[PDB]
Amino acid sequence: GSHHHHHHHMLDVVKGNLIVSCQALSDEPLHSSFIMGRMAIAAKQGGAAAIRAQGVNDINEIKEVTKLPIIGIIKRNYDDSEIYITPTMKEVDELLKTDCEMIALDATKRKRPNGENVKDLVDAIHAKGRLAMADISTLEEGIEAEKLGFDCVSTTLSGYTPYSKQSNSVDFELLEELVKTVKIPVICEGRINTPEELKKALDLGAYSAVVGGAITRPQQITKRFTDIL
Amino acid sequence: GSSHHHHHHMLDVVKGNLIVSCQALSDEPLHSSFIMGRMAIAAKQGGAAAIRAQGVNDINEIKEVTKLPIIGIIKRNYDDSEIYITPTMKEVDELLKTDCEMIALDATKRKRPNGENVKDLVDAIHAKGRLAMADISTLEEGIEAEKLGFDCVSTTLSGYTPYSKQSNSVDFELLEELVKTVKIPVICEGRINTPEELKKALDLGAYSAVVGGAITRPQQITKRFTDIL
Ligand SMILES: [Cl-]
Ligand SMILES: [Cl-]
Ligand SMILES: [Cl-]
Ligand SMILES: [Cl-]
Repeated sequence: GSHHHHHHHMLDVVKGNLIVSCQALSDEPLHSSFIMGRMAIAAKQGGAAAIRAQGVNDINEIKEVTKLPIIGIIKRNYDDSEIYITPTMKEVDELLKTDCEMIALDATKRKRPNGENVKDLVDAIHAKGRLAMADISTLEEGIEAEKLGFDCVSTTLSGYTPYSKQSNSVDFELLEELVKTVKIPVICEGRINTPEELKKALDLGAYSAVVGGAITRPQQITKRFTDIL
Repeated sequence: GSSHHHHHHMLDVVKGNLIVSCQALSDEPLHSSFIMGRMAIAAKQGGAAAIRAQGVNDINEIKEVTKLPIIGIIKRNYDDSEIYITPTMKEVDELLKTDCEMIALDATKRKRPNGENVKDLVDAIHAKGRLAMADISTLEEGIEAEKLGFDCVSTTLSGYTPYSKQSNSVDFELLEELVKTVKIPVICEGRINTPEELKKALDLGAYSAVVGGAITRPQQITKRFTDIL
């Protein structure tokens, strides 16, 4: 196969810049592709280089209304696994029907639904010429993700697996250690609340960083205000 | 002549608590009454005690979906005044057809459209049993606001009139001077970006405070992140 060549490529475009996660799941007040599209326009207008979004409907809306590069995921619970970020080939194939340039998945050590193997997911993503991002929780998971052929790794799941560091703040140590150790881009994602934390993540050698709720979850932002009173 | 009595009253409800301003004008990405309603629900769920909102459509939606106390305004440009926050009786009457418990208006020293005066607006608001908030820019405007019978004063316009302090951060100086001089509630509003600033406003004697864009304008929030890179 062949296709025409683009001047801009996603990893180059996000380097040194901000990615904004625009997510709102069914139990959140902004659950709506319409609203996530508007959040992404806001993000774009505020200088975001790319968007991370969940679900086919939100991804398609955001692409239409912003034309930004997208990291797409589908979050889905399975009865036979603890993994929920793009757990199986079913979600990969659903995502491949969208135009998102990168697909992120859980690349933890954990058993996937139906006994599926994360290498098969990465290979399917690459077979359609897309990029794969490994959402990890530990240093060793990042190492293995590079070995598996992921295009980049993200610290998304640190603090969201039982055996990873439990914290209410950014996991900067995992960031620094991944930067000591893997060659592929390391993206800092998880609990970035302040511009100072963002700048610190980049200063520590994050290739790029993702800010989510601190921009796109007004409930969370509001609670951070009311908590100090 | 009379009405049933309520247990909860707006000034008591906001005392020591957060008020969230949920506004998106026509040139802003979240412009939509539906969206502002969803933002207000998020704010409510994050602990906001009341909402400040703009326009009859957004006020009515927010009221319907949150049942929170509302500070209502209408922003409208007139060719014969610099004032745009609830400038004339026309806007006051439009607002009085909503259920908003408090109406805020520009209470600066500036000339209003059609040569109208602030006192007449306050009196009309009080004649329908509603509360009036004075958005001011200087200590002297706040002192006059109290004299005119406003129920409370807010520092909303400090730095948004040419004769007031020009600043890109909260005007704590004006807050402190007002608290020590006027007896009615003084509300801190304007450029509150961080929980630490909110806490400081209350610690300096603010009766309550209003946070807007730092919760409900994702473009502005995003720009504060990107500005640091
Ligand atoms: Cl995520
Ligand atoms: Cl939210
Ligand atoms: Cl306002
Ligand atoms: Cl915005």
